[PDB]
Amino acid sequence: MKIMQVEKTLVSTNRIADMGHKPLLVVWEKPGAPRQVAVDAIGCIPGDWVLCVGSSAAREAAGSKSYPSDLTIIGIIDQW
Amino acid sequence: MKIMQVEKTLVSTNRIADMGHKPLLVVWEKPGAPRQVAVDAIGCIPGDWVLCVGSSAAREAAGSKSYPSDLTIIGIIDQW
Amino acid sequence: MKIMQVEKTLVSTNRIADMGHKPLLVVWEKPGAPRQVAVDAIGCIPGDWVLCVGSSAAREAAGSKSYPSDLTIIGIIDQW
Amino acid sequence: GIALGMIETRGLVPAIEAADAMTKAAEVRLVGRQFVGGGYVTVLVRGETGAVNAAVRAGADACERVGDGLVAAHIIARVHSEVENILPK
Amino acid sequence: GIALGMIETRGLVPAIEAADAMTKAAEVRLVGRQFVGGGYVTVLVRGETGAVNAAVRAGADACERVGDGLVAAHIIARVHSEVENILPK
Amino acid sequence: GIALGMIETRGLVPAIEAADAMTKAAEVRLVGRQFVGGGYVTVLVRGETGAVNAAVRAGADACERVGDGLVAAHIIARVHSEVENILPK
Amino acid sequence: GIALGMIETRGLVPAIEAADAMTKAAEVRLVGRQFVGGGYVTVLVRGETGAVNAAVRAGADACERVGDGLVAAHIIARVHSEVENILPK
Amino acid sequence: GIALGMIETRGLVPAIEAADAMTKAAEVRLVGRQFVGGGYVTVLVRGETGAVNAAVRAGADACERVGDGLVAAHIIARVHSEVENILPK
Amino acid sequence: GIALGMIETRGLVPAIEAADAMTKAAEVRLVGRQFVGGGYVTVLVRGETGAVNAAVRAGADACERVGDGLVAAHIIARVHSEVENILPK
Amino acid sequence: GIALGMIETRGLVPAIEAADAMTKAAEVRLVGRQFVGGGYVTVLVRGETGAVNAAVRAGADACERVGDGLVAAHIIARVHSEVENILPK
Amino acid sequence: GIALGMIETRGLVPAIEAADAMTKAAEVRLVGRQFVGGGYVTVLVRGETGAVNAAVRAGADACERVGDGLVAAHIIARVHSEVENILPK
Amino acid sequence: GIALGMIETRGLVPAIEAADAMTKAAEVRLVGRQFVGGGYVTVLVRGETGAVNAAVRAGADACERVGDGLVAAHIIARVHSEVENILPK
Amino acid sequence: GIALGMIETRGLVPAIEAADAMTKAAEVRLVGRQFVGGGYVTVLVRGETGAVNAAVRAGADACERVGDGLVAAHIIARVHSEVENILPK
Repeated sequence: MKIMQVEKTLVSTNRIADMGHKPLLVVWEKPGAPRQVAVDAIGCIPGDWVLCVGSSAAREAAGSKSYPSDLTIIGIIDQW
Repeated sequence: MKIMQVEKTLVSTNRIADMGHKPLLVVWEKPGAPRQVAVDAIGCIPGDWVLCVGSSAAREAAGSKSYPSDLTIIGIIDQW
Repeated sequence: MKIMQVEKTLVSTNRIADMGHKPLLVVWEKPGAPRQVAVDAIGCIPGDWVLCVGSSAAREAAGSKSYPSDLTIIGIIDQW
Repeated sequence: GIALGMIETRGLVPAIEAADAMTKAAEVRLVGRQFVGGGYVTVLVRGETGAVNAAVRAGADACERVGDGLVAAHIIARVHSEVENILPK
Repeated sequence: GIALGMIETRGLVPAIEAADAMTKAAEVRLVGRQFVGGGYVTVLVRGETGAVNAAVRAGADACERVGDGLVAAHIIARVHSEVENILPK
Repeated sequence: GIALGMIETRGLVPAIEAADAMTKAAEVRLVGRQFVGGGYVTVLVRGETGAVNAAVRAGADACERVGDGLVAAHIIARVHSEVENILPK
Repeated sequence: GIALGMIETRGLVPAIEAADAMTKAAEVRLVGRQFVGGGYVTVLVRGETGAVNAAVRAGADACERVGDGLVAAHIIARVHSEVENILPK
Repeated sequence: GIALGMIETRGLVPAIEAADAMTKAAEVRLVGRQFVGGGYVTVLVRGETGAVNAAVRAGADACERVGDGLVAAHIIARVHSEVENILPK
Repeated sequence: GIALGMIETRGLVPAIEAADAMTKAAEVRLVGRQFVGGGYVTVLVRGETGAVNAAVRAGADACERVGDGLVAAHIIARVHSEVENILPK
Repeated sequence: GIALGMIETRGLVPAIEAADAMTKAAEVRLVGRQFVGGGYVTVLVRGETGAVNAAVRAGADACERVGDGLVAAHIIARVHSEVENILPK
Repeated sequence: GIALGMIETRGLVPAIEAADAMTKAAEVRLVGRQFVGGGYVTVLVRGETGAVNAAVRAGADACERVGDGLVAAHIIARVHSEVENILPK
Repeated sequence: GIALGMIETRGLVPAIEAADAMTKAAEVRLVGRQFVGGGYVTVLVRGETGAVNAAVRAGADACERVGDGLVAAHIIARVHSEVENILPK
Repeated sequence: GIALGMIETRGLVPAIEAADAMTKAAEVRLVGRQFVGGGYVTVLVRGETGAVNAAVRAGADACERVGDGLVAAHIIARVHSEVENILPK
């Protein structure tokens, strides 16, 4: 897994219908790294340090085992 | 997921028969990055900022759960 | 997917018995990049520009869904 | 901008959960929490159309299973100038 | 003019939806929203008779399937001068 | 904005009903009405993605029950420049 | 005033009958007759709200039993400013 | 004078047969033939009330068995001044 | 280049969806949209053989489930000089 | 020469296919494409008698399985001088 | 610290029992008691994530059996800044 | 204005009851009371169209259950200039 | 171009039918006919990938029903230089 930091939120009005109702967040390693997008299964604010998992693991961690995802937030780090 | 930008379209007349009828697009992170090919499940024009997923997640996002893909476009970013 | 170029062919007399009868080719991004090995499901000559898929997608694209592969050629680009 | 999202629940715990989910899911501003009477609580957010849509969907999915539960979730993409007299600021 | 339309709902969300439908559907002015207690909310509009009929019909039809639903709708083509003390302005 | 929403109906009365419902429900601009032939009428609106989404849903729901009914409702988030020639302005 | 009534029929004979009944039964102005295609004909009137209700009811009742019959009738008590572009004058 | 008779048929052959029968059966003037769409054709004559009555009866009896046949036949003894805007001259 | 692809649908909504899908799926130029009558609409594109093949496949798969649906999709890899007189430019 | 071949189809796609097949299969000249209405499209060719037989047979066989299909095919080995007024050039 | 724990009960006696159990079980700060309406009482505590976890578990177990019982128990690890206005200090 | 409402009853008592209900329920003027013979009594009111609708509905509903009952109720939104000779002032 | 299409048939008449269908259907160049022995005839064409694809499909469909029929149809997008020695020019 990875230690990421949240920047902000992202909206796409036309997503496929299987993406459900879940939110999306922009995350990097450190400010200035390439930015990625994760589905948020916890509820996080900008400036948080979070744990991200990406694989079929991420598919099942966000929703069910056929969910269209490859990066999911699964926890908030207590101290970083 | 990744935030990509579309360059153009790609045609391969001899593809395997399981690739279906779907279109193909060329995408980079930023202009000058390495280029990749994604299957288009939305319908996008050059100059767009898009959301791309790649894994078995991408397989099921494009068509069925045995589709031969590992990079699929699943949405258009409203403002980027 | 990836846009690859073919160098040459590779032979290994002692492969595992599940690899079937399929050929193998050496591919790079551009001449001088790290070289990789793909299974050829189309039939390609050196100097071609090809489409390569790698995942469980590649497993099923080359042969059956339990084939031992992680990079397969699935088409030839008409103009590149 | 101008667009209104509303969630109504039975009790205050799912209402606070829905408000937090909305404001973490999109760029919207919370304008009101209301006790209606009889155990009904209502939360109102304002923003752009796409942001309000995304926020209300996330909030409903969040509070679906907390406490007594969700009563209603609704998006209004543009509101008449009369209704601005009864909406809170 | 002087003609009164009233709609009563369970909860605030159907009340807001119904009020919006009324004000979009006719040339009426929204004069009051009230919480009765127990989860009842009442919305009051004023105008010409035909305008009020159109507005009340549109509001009832819109809010019938939202939230906990509609309780009542009513039209009075002219009210007594005594009721103007207990009606809001 | 740049986003297209289309509704197709059997007859002109449900088409006018749908166009009115759209323009009241969202901030979109009406660009065209078209007689296909055989009794088909199409209405086209332009705007932003969320506004067009909301308008098309509202219009489909409104015109479903009028006359001969609804045939099709569809949204396109952005359009290729080639289609601009065959789209009315 | 600004209230719109619409009747759609199969063929021109019931349309003419309905238009005549409307104009005899209320104080409305006839603003348009249109051929859709496939045998659909639509007639449009403008006036006050109560006048338009009376006219539309009389026209539908008159033309229900003439020719191939009535397809639809509809009243809109006020229309958006956008629809005035596609509405004939 | 002022009186309007109309016949509608399926196809042009029964329509021409009906028009000829009308003008041979009374002292009326033919003001219009219209293609409506979908295979409907309408014929309109003008005159005195008794002449229009007799002409329309004869025309219907003539065209009832020709081609695909008669759809409708109608007499209006006096027409509103509004409908004169959509009637041909 | 010289190659012609054509799609025919029932209604204008699937036709516009197909045209957009074609032009986003390949490097082809749109030369015509035609109303044929009875509710048939046809879209024609021109280009190279492989581009036209890919475009027509994508367009058919796109419009198969929209509205009333697809009637026909066809590719002609080279066309006689006589047919160029009836093709639009 | 002066010999006429005709093919009538449902829709424009089978008509284009049939015309192309005709012009590839014989030495004929394509003189007309016409929309009848209701979705009928007719294609007309001129030439020698044997050329026209070959062309009409090839066109019908090609287009029988495209789109909505073939309606009719016909050869006339010589036409009257009167028909040249209604025949396109 | 910054973490919110909430319990909602039916009546005030189980709420006071729950608040006492929380404050004895962990190091949290009690920020508010709220009467919702209809007999609902809510208690809110703040602290660190582990302390709030432990406190909410202890309080739910304590108040489960008193009076009318427990309605809801919930933890939020950190709250968005918009919710801070509607939360008591 | 010029819109007529009529109610006919059996006996004078339901007639008086209905007239009182009409005048309290709308802004109408009472122009006539007539004894037909055989026990029929008719009451006539004049006003605006919506006013007359409200008044006639209130009168019929009031007098249905009094005396020997209601026979008929009718609204005419505008009457011919000829009928003004036989209507009382 | 560099792309090879081949068809094999039982007899020479279906081979000539197939070759004619190919060269009419696409822009390919015919390079060879071969008698294998035992009654097999093979026809080879060269060109671009899309044109060769289209030609081989057209040829297979054309020759499938003539004589003894079709044996094989195949496309190769590009060939190794070693096979160029055994292919005809």
